[PDB]
Amino acid sequence: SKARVYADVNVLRPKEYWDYEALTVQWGEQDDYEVVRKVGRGKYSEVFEGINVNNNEKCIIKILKPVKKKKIKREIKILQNLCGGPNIVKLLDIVRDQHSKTPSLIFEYVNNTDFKVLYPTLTDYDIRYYIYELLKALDYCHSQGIMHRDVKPHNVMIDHELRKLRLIDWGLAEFYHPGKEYNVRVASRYFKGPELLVDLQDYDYSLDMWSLGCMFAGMIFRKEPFFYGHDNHDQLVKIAKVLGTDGLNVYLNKYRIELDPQLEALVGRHSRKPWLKFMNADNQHLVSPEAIDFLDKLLRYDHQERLTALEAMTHPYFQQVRAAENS
Ligand SMILES: Cc1c(Br)c(=O)oc2c(Br)c(O)ccc12
Repeated sequence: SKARVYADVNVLRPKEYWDYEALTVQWGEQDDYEVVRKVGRGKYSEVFEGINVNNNEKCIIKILKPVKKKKIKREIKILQNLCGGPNIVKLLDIVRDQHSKTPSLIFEYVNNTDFKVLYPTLTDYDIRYYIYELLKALDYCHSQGIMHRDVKPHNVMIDHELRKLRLIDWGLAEFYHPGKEYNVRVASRYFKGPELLVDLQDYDYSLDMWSLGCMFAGMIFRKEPFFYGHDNHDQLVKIAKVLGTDGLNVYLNKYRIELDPQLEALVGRHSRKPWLKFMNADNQHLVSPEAIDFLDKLLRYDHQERLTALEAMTHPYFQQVRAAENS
């Protein structure tokens, strides 16, 4: 398998672009930036509202937990590579604590609203608008030879008052190289593509489009997460109970994949559940044929069959957003 688009980006670029292991960090000044308040945390970092003491402007201070030097250079290089692109979070500085050498990544400040509280309030149009803003970031990063690999609401910072959106946490992101076999232990379970769940390792940018599809299904159906598996085998089963097993079988044989016996038995055999079966009185106001058509074209087992971020942006679902822009 190769990517259908942007496959040669890294081939054509100087090795310095994608050789993140050869990065030597230029450390800035740790006391330029003071923690004001914690705003988030995860397996790999803690994140604070901060202040730049020089100019008294807000910032975001992402303090990294102990991890391999490689994974740190990866995220930095990716961030520097994408700095300036549409709706991609801006890395302003990199610093460390002299004594312990714990890295902090310093970012533009974004004033997020938790999605679990924000998304209920989003109107039909809002959803079109923000998903389009997120597609800008994705087309940009793919165009630059990079896969996010962890698209999910938690990694999409939205300032609803200013209607500004940023794609955050490039910690799992990777450079796309034709043919390369990647670690499938990426993304977060509910947003993992079937490729990851069936150990197809030569995946690409398309992985992020599945993830996007999962996020989008959750928003329009008000069912978050959309695919709610308890473990990775169950994640595939939950998908197969919606997309049906035939599509799965076509897919497995195309890429010559054999499901280990236990998974194959868990998945079973299921007919397809049409997207309209998810509409109800909680979500009706957000379900439209254009939404469903767009969704349908994202959630495909075959990653080669999914819309590219470029393609998705032109889907008629987004036409008012696009027209609003072109004026
Ligand atoms: C702006 C921002 C926020 Br707000 C956050 O909670 O996490 C972030 C992470 Br994790 C990043 O990696 C970059 C920016 C942010």
